[PDB]
Amino acid sequence: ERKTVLVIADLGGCPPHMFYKSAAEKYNLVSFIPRPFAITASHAALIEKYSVAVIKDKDYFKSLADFEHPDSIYWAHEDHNKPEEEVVEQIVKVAEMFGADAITTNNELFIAPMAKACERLGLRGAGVQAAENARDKNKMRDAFNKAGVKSIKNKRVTTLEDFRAALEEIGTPLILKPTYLASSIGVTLITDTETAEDEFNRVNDYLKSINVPKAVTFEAPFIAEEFLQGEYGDWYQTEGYSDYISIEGIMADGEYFPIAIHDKTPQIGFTETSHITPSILDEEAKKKIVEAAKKANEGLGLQNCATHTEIKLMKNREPGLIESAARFAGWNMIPNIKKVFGLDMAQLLLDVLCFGKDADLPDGLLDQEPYYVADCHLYPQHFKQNGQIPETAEDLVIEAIDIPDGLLKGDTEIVSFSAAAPGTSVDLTLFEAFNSIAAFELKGSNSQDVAESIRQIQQHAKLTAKYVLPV
Ligand SMILES: Nc1ncnc2c1ncn2[C@@H]1O[C@H](COP(=O)(O)OP(=O)(O)O)[C@@H](O)[C@H]1O
Ligand SMILES: C[C@H](N)[P@](=O)(C[C@@H](Cc1ccccc1)C(=O)O)OP(=O)(O)O
Ligand SMILES: [Mg+2]
Ligand SMILES: [Mg+2]
Repeated sequence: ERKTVLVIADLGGCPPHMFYKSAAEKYNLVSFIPRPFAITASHAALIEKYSVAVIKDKDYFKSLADFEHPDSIYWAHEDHNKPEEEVVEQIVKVAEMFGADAITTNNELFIAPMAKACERLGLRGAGVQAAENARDKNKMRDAFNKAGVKSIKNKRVTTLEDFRAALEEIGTPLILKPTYLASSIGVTLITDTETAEDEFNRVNDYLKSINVPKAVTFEAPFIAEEFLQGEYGDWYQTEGYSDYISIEGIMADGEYFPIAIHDKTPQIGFTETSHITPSILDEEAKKKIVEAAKKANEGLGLQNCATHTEIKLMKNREPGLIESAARFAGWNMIPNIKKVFGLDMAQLLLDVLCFGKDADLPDGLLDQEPYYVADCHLYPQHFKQNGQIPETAEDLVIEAIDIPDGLLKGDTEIVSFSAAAPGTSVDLTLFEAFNSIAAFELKGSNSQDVAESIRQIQQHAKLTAKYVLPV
């Protein structure tokens, strides 16, 4: 007989078009929406369809205009001002209110509060400290160093003085990033000491302007850290991928169960472009990645959750840990694992949260892909790179994006292609990762052909649009 799962419904992780239908199959869902403005019209519709109960924070609603849902949201550009403890209390109350058996979220930002609520209720969860470890990058990097994985120098940074010391201890090149966000927001590579101060002041000012719930707490706002150098040629046998991978897994009563590795196409700066399900890497490479992710996620002390772990492919086949999340990967990675292997990770997670290791957990990475699926985005920068939009262009207005015939290698096909709606206005001022202007899916028998098709589409896609220039 059916169990009840509290989902903290917000942006990120497993996309609504899969999560709610997958969850509802065997579970009664209660949906808590702490941030009603973060819910798209289509997300809203899926929430009500598949939920036995829906609870929104009523304090957001002040007039009729508050009840409108946007068509598209990438990052929620509005304030949520409740302290962590108050958010925790809200989760526990909604859970008691409805007799919840489990709590899950797809949202990075509410991971730590969710953990506190779970343990306060005797339910399965990330573990209080482990979730903070998977959310505060200073704490994260520390746990990584103490675990058996590749260690790097790192330091907490709050003030300019902290940054200058960090630049003295650790050298050029160094990674400076906010400790508590996602989506590569604020993540900066400093390569020369002569303009390093200016860059820190720039990113410090920039950070103050990012909308984030007050419930996200942190030891220090920045981490300064060694840059993890990749060696493509030590890992991949063909071109088309990149220096890094993610690996998706599940933690179950403290044990790491790897599911799938994703290959990647080169990012734009630190903005991601494509994910390929599954990885083409050999069995020896995969084993190294799995070992790193096992040590890292167990090193965090994570108890019960989905896992999204990013790894830099370094010299001598050494896995370098970028970051790990106690939640599902974003974009279509989780649905694409289901298309390729037939495994529904959303159902698997809830099964683990309700039954522990009694769930149908795979031992080792899924294998015997019948083919490869690519999740790909296009950005204004692609159209600057290919000469269609000049560098100083302003306020792009997109009519259409079309893919010319003849760009696909081998048997690769376009399964779906979706451009921004005719007439949408894109602010070229925004951080690139916020500005996807098309999404497409590729399928093929041959990974290299898939990746090469991606590069071709990125190069040759035709934009129909208008932009502004100053005289
Ligand atoms: N120490 C590092 N060495 C090399 N690259 C890094 C490092 N930290 C971050 N990056 C790059 O920045 C991207 C985003 O940073 P990340 O640590 O994943 O934070 P988030 O994705 O949560 O913003 C990574 O995918 C990686 O490409
Ligand atoms: C694909 C990326 N690796 P991601 O999964 C992107 C986050 C972004 C996100 C968007 C809105 C709210 C929370 C997270 C997400 O979609 O959940 O994690 P990270 O690598 O950015 O940390
Ligand atoms: Mg993150
Ligand atoms: Mg990341």
